[PDB]
Amino acid sequence: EMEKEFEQIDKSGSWAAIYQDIRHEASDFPCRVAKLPKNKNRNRYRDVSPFDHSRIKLHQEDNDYINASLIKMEEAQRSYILTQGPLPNTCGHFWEMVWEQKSRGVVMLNRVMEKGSLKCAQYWPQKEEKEMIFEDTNLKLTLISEDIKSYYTVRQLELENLTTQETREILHFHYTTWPDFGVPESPASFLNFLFKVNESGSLSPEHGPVVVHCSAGIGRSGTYCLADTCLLLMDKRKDPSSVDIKKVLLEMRKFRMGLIQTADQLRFSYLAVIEGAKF
Ligand SMILES: O=C(O)C(=O)Nc1sc2c(c1C(=O)O)CCNC2
Ligand SMILES: [Cl-]
Ligand SMILES: [Cl-]
Ligand SMILES: [Cl-]
Ligand SMILES: [Cl-]
Repeated sequence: EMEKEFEQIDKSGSWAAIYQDIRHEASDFPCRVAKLPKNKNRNRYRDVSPFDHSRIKLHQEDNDYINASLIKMEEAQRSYILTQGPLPNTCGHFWEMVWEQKSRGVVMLNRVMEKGSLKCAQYWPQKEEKEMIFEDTNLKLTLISEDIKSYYTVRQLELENLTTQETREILHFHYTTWPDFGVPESPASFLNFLFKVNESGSLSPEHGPVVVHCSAGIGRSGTYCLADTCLLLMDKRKDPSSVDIKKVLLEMRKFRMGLIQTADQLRFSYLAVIEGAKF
């Protein structure tokens, strides 16, 4: 039933037109805090900002700002923190947000360098013996182990609040073959990765929201979250065929701008939802 619409859009070739409709209809809320002069160096892209109403606030006293938004999908009963790839000066902020929000999983959908440009700082340690200290936010981060698969990596990190010596296990779910402004190589590989995240226990109701990021926290991250939310809704509605992926995406865009950055990412989200609804 959802693939009938999909086949019609494909036959008509109207993915670009459907996508531009969504861009035209999407919410426009203020981002005054993100645009304050004092926050210029905390934003990776001048055209990608969190709305004031949904931005994550840091709890230490001098500047509360991070480029991160809480997406609260009330009907699907899931919230996500979508954020940009941290900058070299915001890695301490990133881990402070992870600590304060009680998240236990971080989903990374990009590589640190893509097409020869830096897209995200090296915000976690690559070597067990070379831990990272974030002196500004009083946190230490140690690589405990990595489970490296052919197209993604799952890392066990230990995040320690150096003030209290409390430690927490953070799982890092790193999708390494998703090109910027592009799509996964198959719905099956995307779905197997999504299922690994969802079965990991990182998304339990006793924990804070999962953190999802790409370079900007909108294109790949929006594609991931739209598919995950729509699959939750289909497993949750009495009538699963009533799930309208365009309506869901517009709902998500009330909480962060620009979610899904190409018409092919929109097409892929439909495809992943169709394939996953079967499995
Ligand atoms: O990383 C993503 O999937 C993503 O949305 N990236 C985005 S969105 C976006 C940019 C990028 C980028 O990576 O260059 C450049 C500035 N315009 C908006
Ligand atoms: Cl200012
Ligand atoms: Cl700060
Ligand atoms: Cl990388
Ligand atoms: Cl957009």
